Parts: sequence; C-alpha cells; structure tokens
Amino acid sequence: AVFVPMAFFGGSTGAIYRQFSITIVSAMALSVLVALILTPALCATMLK
Amino acid sequence: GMAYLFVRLPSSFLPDEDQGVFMTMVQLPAGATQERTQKVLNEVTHYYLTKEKNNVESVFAVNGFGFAGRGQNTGIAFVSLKDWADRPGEENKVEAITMRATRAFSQIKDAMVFAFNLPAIVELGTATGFDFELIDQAGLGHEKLTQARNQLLAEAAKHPMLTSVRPNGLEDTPQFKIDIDQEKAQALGVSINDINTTLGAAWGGSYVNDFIDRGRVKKVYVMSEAKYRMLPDDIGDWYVRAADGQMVPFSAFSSSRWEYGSPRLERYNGLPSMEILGQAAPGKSTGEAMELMEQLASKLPTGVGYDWSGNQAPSLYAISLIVVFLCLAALYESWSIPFSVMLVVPLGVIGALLAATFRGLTNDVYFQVGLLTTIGLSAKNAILIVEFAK
Amino acid sequence: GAAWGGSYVNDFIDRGRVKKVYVMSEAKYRMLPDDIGDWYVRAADGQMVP
Amino acid sequence: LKVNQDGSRVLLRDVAKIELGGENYDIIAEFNGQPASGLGIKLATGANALDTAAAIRAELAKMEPFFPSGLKIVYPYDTTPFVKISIHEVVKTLVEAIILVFLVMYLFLQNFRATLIPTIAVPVVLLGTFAVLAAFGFSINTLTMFGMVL
Amino acid sequence: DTAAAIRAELAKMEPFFPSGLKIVYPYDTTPFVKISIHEVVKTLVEAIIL
Amino acid sequence: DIAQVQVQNKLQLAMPLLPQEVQQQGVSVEKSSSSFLMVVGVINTDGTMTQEDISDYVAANMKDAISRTSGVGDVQLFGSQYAMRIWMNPNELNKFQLTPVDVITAIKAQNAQVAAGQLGGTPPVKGQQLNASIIAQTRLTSTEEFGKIL
Amino acid sequence: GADAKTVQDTVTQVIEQNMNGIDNLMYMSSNSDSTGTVQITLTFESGTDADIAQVQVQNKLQLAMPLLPQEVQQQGVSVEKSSSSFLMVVGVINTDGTMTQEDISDYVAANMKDAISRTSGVGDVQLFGSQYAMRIWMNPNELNKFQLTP
Amino acid sequence: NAVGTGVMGGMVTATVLAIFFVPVFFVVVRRRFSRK
Ligand SMILES: O=C(O)c1cn(C2CC2)c2cc(N3CCNCC3)c(F)cc2c1=O
Repeated sequence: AVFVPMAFFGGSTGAIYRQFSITIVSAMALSVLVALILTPALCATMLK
Repeated sequence: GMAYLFVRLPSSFLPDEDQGVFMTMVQLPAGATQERTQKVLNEVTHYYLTKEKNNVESVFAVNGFGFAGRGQNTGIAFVSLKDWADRPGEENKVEAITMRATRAFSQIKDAMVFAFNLPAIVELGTATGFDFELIDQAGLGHEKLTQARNQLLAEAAKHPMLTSVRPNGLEDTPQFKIDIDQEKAQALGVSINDINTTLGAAWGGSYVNDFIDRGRVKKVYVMSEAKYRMLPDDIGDWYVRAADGQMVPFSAFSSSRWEYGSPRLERYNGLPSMEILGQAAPGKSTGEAMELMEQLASKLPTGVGYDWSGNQAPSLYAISLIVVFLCLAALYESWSIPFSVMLVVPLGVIGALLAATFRGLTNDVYFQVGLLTTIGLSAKNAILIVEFAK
Repeated sequence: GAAWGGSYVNDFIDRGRVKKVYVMSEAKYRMLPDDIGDWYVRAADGQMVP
Repeated sequence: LKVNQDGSRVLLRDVAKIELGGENYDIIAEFNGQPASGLGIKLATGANALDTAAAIRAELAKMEPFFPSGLKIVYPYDTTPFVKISIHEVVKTLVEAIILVFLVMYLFLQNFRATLIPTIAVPVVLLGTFAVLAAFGFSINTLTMFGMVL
Repeated sequence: DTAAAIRAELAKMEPFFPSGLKIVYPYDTTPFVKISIHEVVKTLVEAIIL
Repeated sequence: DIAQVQVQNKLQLAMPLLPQEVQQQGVSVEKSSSSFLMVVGVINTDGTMTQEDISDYVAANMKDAISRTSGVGDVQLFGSQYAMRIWMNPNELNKFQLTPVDVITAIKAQNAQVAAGQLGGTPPVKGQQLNASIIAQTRLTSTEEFGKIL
Repeated sequence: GADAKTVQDTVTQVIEQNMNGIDNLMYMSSNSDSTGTVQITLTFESGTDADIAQVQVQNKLQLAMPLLPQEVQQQGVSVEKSSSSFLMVVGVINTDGTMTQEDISDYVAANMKDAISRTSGVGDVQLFGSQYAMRIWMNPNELNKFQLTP
Repeated sequence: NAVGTGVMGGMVTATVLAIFFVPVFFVVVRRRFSRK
C-alpha cells in the first residue's frame, strides 16, 4: 500500500522506482506465502 | 523538525561512484593542428604515468576525436585505473584523482583539459543542471542567431542565486574562400568541371575506385603530397589544362580572401540552433534556473525562440496515502486502526533523514526507497501493537 | 520536355531552407499546337532548325 | 597517363608518390605513449550489455591465434569487472545479513532448532524473487539486487 | 490524440508569424468527439436520476 | 508497422529500374486513410500576400513538423512551396542561337556547391600551425543572381 | 572535402526535409562538421521498440538518397543504434615485430572489426585509425611539366 | 552506503520511539477511544 503505488514510475525514473518496490513487493508476497505455508509448517513440525 | 530536515536536504538522482575507469578530453583554440594538440596529449598522458603510478594502470591517448565531435582541435585519453585493492585511500579514488588532475590542467597549460567520473547514471539527468537550446524560428541567418546567443549568455552572466552558463562548441574559426570568376575561366578556355575536381581531388580527397589487397577489397584515394597544400600560396602551384592544349595558373581566374564562418552548424528540429549548456545556481535548483532562463530568451530579438527525486513522487506517494488506509481497514475495519499506523510514518522517517543529513549523503534514489522500506517496517511494528491488542 | 512540361535541374538555397530550381517557358509559348514551331534546336552544323 | 611525342612513357609513379597508406589520418592512438590501434565498441539501444561484451571476447577469441609476430592484446577502459564486483559485494552482504540474523536469533532463542526456521525461511523467499522478476522481464540489475538486500 | 498534437506542434509556429498571417478552422473532426462524449455522459446521469 | 516495411523494401529493388527524373522526384511509402480530419486553413488579412506566398511559408515552417509530429501518415499541402522558377522565351533563344539544354547545363555548373579540401590537410607536414576549411562554389540565393548566369 | 556549410544543406537539410511521417518521436537534432561529416539523431518515446524505430527512419532517408551528392552516395550512409558510451575498448599494440600506428589500424580493421560489429548486437564499432587504401600523392609541378591534371 | 545510511537512520528512530515513548500506544488510546 506504499510500495506499489510508488512503483507507478515515470519518465527516466522508470524501472528506477518501479523495480524498486516490485522486487521487494514480490519479496513481500513470497515472504507472506512462506510465513503462511513454510514458516508455519516448519514451526509446527519442529520448534522445540 | 522532520519537515525542515527534508526540505533543506538537497535532491540528487543517483550517486556518482568510482568505476576503476575514467576519462578526460582536450580542446585547442581556433584552427589548431594535429601537431599542436599532440603536444598536449603527451603532457596529459604523463601526469598519469609519472605523477600517478600507484593509481594508473594504463592510459590510451587519441588525437583528433573529442566528445564534442572531431577535428585537429579535439582530443581524449581513456584511463584505466589499477584495481581497487591497490588503490586504498580516498585520494586513491576517482573523486580525488580527477580533482588534482583538473587542477594540473588549469595550471601548467594554455588550452582546455578537464576530467570526470564517468556518469554512472545515464548521460541525462544531472540534477541542478540543464540543456537549453536556441532556435532561429524566422528567416535569420547563422550570423544573426550567433549574436542573440552572445546576448543570452551575456544577460545571464550580467545578472546571475546565480547560474553557470557557456556554449557547447561553435568556436567560429575562419575559412579560405576562393571566388572563381566565371567569365575569366571560359575566356582562357577551361571547363568549370575540370577546375572543381582539381581543387577537390588535390586539397581534400576523392574516392576514385576500389582495388584488391590481400583478399579484402579496399579503396583507392587520390590527393597530393602534404607540402603542396599547406598554405594559401600553394594554390598557384596547380596548373589546369585549357581547351587550347596549354596550361593555366589558378591565380589567373582565382581570387584569394578570408572569411568568418563556423566549423560546426547545429540544427535542432529542421531549423538552425545553438546549444547552451548551463547549470543551476549553487543555491537554486533547475525548476528555478530553467524558468529564470525562459524569461531571458524571451527578451531577445525577433525570430529567435527556444526549446529544452522528480515531480514523480508528489503523486506517487499520494496513492501511497490512499491504498494504505484501505489496506488498514481490509483487516482492521473501524476508523480507529486506520489512524494508528498513520503516525509511525514520521516516527521512523525523522531518523532516516537525520542519518543522511549528518553524513555526506543526499536525497537520491536509494534513500527515497530507504524511506518506503522504513515505512513498511513502521507499519509492521505498529500493526502488531494494534492487531494483538485488539 | 524542359519547355512544355518542366524539368528538375538542381537545388538552390532560399532563406535557409533548400528548395528546387525548375525550368520551362512563359505560358504563351506552349498553349496551342501551333506554338511547337517557335522552338528552334541547334544542329551539329552551328545553325538553327525548326 | 601519357606518351609524349618521342615515345617517352609517363607513368603514374613519375607524376606522383605511391605508398599503401591509411584511408584517414585524422586520428592517431598511442597506448601509454606507444603507437597502436584498437576497437571501441558501442552498445545497441536495448542490447544485453554484459552479454554483448562477453561475446566481444567470444568472437575475438579466434582472431587471437593467427596474429603475426608482436601483435598482442591489452585492455583499458573496460566495464566487465565492475559488474563482477557489484554482484560479489552484494552477494557478500546477503550472506553477512544471514549470519548476523542467526546470532540475534540465537541470543533470544537459546534453542538451536529455533535459530534455524527464520535462517531457513528467507533463503527461499529470495530465490522466488529471482523466479518472479525473471517471469516479469527484469534482470540481475544494480537495482533488483539491492532489492534483495533491502 | 494525433489531432490534439496537431495543435501542440502548431502552437509554437503561431507566434513568429509576420503581419496579417492568421489561422482559421474549416472541416474539423475535434468538436464531434467533444459532443458525443458530452451527450452520452449526459444520458448516463439522466439514466441515474430517473 | 511491419506491413509498410515489406512493401517499401521491395519497391527499392525496382528503384534503379526507374527513370532518373522519377528517382530524384518524391518516392513515398506511407499509411493510407482516405479521409482528412484537421484541415487548418491559413489566410492573410493585414499585410496582404497571395495564394502562393502563403503556400510557401506554410510549407517552409509548419508542414515539415506536422507530418512528423504524432503519427501523421502524410500531410497534404494546398498550393506549393517556393522554387526558383524560370520561363524560357523561345524567340530570345533563337536570336542568339541556343537551346534549353544550354540553359540547364549553365545551372548545373554555376549554381552548385563544391567540396574543396582544407589547409593543413588530414595528413599534414609535422609542425604546421594552421588548419582551416576551404570554400568553393555556393548554391545561389536570390532571383537577381540567377539572372546573371552566363 | 566538404566544409561545414556545404554538408549543412546538401546532405543535412536534404534529409531533414525528407525525415518525417514516423511513429513515436519527441525531437530530432544534427551536427554538420567542417571535416565533411554530418550525423542526425532522433530520440523516441521511452519503451518504444528500437527494432521498428530504426527501420522507419532509414526507409525514408532512402527516399532522399538520390537527392544527395554522388560523392556521399558511394560514401558510408549508416543507420544504427546510439549509446553515447563505450564499454569494451580493446587496445591492440605491437612489441616484437614492430609496426606503426597505421599498420595495426589496418590489420585490426581487416580481420576483427568486421566480425565485432556483427557479433552479439553491437550497435556500431569505432576504429582508432583507419583501414589501408591505395594512397596517391599527386605532385603538381610534375603534372605541369608533362601538361596534365588530376 | 546510500541504501543503508537511509534505512539505519529510519530504523533506530522507528522502533526506539514507536515500541516505547511516542505513539504506537498513544495512538489507539486517542483514536479508538478518545470520543468514539
Ligand atoms: O516459466 C516461465 O514463465 C518461462 C520459462 N521458460 C523456460 C523454459 C522454462 C522460458 C524460456 C524462454 N526461452 C528459453 C530460451 N529460448 C527462448 C525462449 C522464454 F522466452 C520464456 C520462458 C518463460 O516465460
């Protein structure tokens, strides 16, 4: 909600601010999905 | 504070950094030769070879090829700095290398040589800097347009909160005009065809035909030994055949006289123009200088017009304010949580500013996204302070 | 061809912009078929021919 | 060119000097004050950059062997090793940021098993970003690599 | 968008015209686009209100 | 976009199978759309000029830019751009003994630009102090000067 | 041979008039030098294909091709992809079997240069010197004493 | 250095401020409850 709206790049500041958020915005969904599938699984499986 | 820690912090685009590789060009006065400019290229090459061994691995001089264009005036030498491990200090890094280098060329010389960190950036977008251009919209000539540019460059430096403005490269050197009296020619009995390919195929060069050399087809050119085309007195050496099987000197039909032309005529968008590379003031920045230059070009004679972080963010962040509140209500419906998080924004950002205002950083691209990430963690922290406690 | 119709000879300069140079004939010497005889061409033996 | 009255043959050598010379003497290069020529390759508006320059050597690799006596290659102004280093210093940061997270994870979680889940969480999340930005068009740019790190 | 930029480029020729040279507009598409949008968006709001 | 290229990179194999009058004339390949949209009239009121003076100034200031600007397929010009026009009197050619072939040849000789070289040539002698370009014939400027061709 | 004014309106202007009807375009520019060397640059909108955009500029230049001096036609007309910035600039010198800054410029340009420009999307190659050419140096006194011209 | 200097500043000041001292507590107090 602050990354992708700013990832609406413009001009010679194109991929600049674009790749900026997205790369990490991609990394947000991948960190969420891991924090919803893997990190849970592993945490349950074996924490203590 | 936060606000003042931000409005006062200067805005760049992307930081110029050491690349293990820089360069530096040459520019001689009006109508200099290949032997004059070559003397300078030597002095340049050796500041790097004798007074910079620890730093420089290898130079690569070039005589007659600037990044303005070409000619015996111009020049450049490509540097290749020894690797970064053997170059430890800040003095052994291109910021400081092009500092005492440029100092040396403004000290012990009588021409123009610089040096620059290769803009890692792109060619364009220096920030606090512009590229103006001066079009001749009406039917004025190159000579009348020149005068308007001398009045533009004058008026900015006449009252510069300043500016730093200069031309691009129209030195304006003289030219050896040869008038051929047409009546005289045919009376002595010469074709104007033959006369033109005498002066053309001697002094300049002429692509005649192709020949074969060791497999690969190359070209065959025709001209004249250097010594018969160095000065204007050597024009009379060339005798052309006339209809009546007998020679005729150039001087007979020739007229010798000098003139003031220009050795490079720029043309922006179908019309003659002249480039004006000026920078923003040391105080002001672009939008100020640019609009304080449009009012100076509009104060010039008739038939002379013109043509040239980001404004980006203002609107980008606007949608960062809209999407937040909704996402701060897709799992946090109330109008209580959607204003909680709304304060962690400048909680953290004040420090982001502070660390970069303290050290020698600026508001570049990496910092502007160092803000957005600082806000994403600010949200996190706060949303846990909320989600759990609710 | 270069009288009745027009012929692209060469380019010249006019107030900056390069334009063209055409060659033809005043209207009155190419309006009717009787005006064909007005044109006399040079012959090898340095004398005109209708 | 001609044969004057008394059958005296005028040749092209008699009236002019004939040597195999350069087509254009306007520019002259001196590698460290020593005479030489070279090749200054320029990019093609939208080219692959590091892959073009990798294939500059590839094509150039087979000209090398048929050089005559003395003809050798040398490299000034070259982009290549800056690419090499920015990758190497960012991937260095990557592993440092893991190792350092692993210590803070152990200091709070004395369980060894516990300093392992987050340690083995983000390794995968990074790879997915390589798989996601590849699928959208991006490269291992200077930008997308600080995007891993940030 | 082409015809909007016909004026855009043409906007900067306007000022350097000599004495008397002025522009005028016959056969022009523009205002039919302007009106069909305006009469349809008028219908839209009428169809809501009603 | 591609369909244009194909037609016009195949026309240009038959380009040298064409009259030379046609080659120096305008060969064009464009995008059709039998239908105008903006047809901007341009008249005079105060400083009166003819339907010919305006057709030139229109076509020597604006037309060049419009056709380029925002994907304009092809511009139409309602009149014509100026050109050094000559009107050969046939009786006046006969009473001196002449043809239009002698008029045409006189313009393709006196009215032209020539590539003369330069002092301090591309390969000079070592130690020269000057280097400036030579000027030769010039493309003529005004009516007056075309009146004085021998 | 041509000076700055000659090229300015015999090659430069001829193209600039016949350089229209093209898709995506903010401006054009030009530099007409005194060495007799002009080169025009057309900058397009960001994200526009450089593949198609090249074709358009160079299949419209080639309508003004027969409106050019014949000296220029047999000379190198080129349309390429710009990138004001080198990357690999491979120096090539001699050590053992000594040769001049001219001998190498030819062998470089008669073995490697041809291949590089082609290879892996190289926009255009720069050559630091020149390829060989049967060079002749006409003595003017020797032409007069037999009665001759170039 | 351009990346981390920008964030390090933010973080030090985001947490050591939020978690403790200034809002991030003080908020829900006067946002949730205050008047409604
Ligand atoms: O997973 C995907 O989206 C893709 C996967 N692959 C690889 C095959 C698994 C691709 C491979 C491509 N190229 C391979 C090399 N030759 C040209 C084609 C490609 F262009 C796109 C993709 C994808 O989008």
